[PDB]
Amino acid sequence: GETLGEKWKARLNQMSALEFYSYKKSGITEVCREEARRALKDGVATGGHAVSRGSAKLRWLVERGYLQPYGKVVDLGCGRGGWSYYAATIRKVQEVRGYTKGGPGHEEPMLVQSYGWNIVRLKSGVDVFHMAAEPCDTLLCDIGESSSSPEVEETRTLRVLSMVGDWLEKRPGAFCIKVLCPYTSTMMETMERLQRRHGGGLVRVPLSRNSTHEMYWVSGAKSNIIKSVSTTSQLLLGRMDGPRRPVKYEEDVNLGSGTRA
Ligand SMILES: C[S@@+](CC[C@H](N)C(=O)[O-])C[C@H]1O[C@@H](n2cnc3c(N)ncnc32)[C@H](O)[C@@H]1O
Repeated sequence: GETLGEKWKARLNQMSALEFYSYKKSGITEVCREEARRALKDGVATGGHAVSRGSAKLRWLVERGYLQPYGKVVDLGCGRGGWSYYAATIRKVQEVRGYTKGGPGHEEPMLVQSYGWNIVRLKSGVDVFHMAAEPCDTLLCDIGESSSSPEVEETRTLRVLSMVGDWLEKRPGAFCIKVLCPYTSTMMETMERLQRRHGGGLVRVPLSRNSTHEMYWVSGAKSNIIKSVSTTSQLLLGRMDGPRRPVKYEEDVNLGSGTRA
């Protein structure tokens, strides 16, 4: 039958514009980047500003031990490079290689001089679905385009997991993989089978908007799949019910500046 997340998705799609706008950010955490945007647009590269919202996302996981990056970091779907630049500041990290689609209507890699920028190399014009897996120590992937269709979201997620599968054959010790749609029955079953092989678990990052059920498959988690997904689904459902809570604003990550080693 219908899962809680599938219930959540249907209710989400049935919302008026007003109810949706009121819900999307109710009680969530958010980093304010109006300062970062301005400096970056002005061409400031040494201010320690993150290139995107994603640095704070990855930081939330790493700070809590859900992820311990090290060695060669591969960042699939790196966009502007928020995850790559953050990882560059982590001690045991020696190399960062990001790959992203780029092109019209898609984020291009950004060049800044935040701490450890010298071990970072970002590559645009790359379809990771066409890229052969390589050796890596830490595997990051943040691919998963949202959609109103639960069918599309499900299919898109399982295609990413199929693609990530080949990279996981190389046994990275650490990983962080975005799972756009983890709430269907098939998806929970799939993740369980992936867990008993590769380990890790699903984690909800509070910086995510309420309008998405995205969770992150991280090597440092050890929780039950169904229980973790169900808990998140209930939270998102609960927030649809009143009251509208304000956004918990935090200050964005600062990544310092200068070269490493
Ligand atoms: C949600 S963004 C995450 C960016 C990054 N995590 C950050 O902190 O800035 C995902 C990125 O993956 C890229 N992407 C989506 N599909 C891709 C594909 N098939 N191959 C390469 N990149 C892809 C998109 O262009 C998008 O910029």
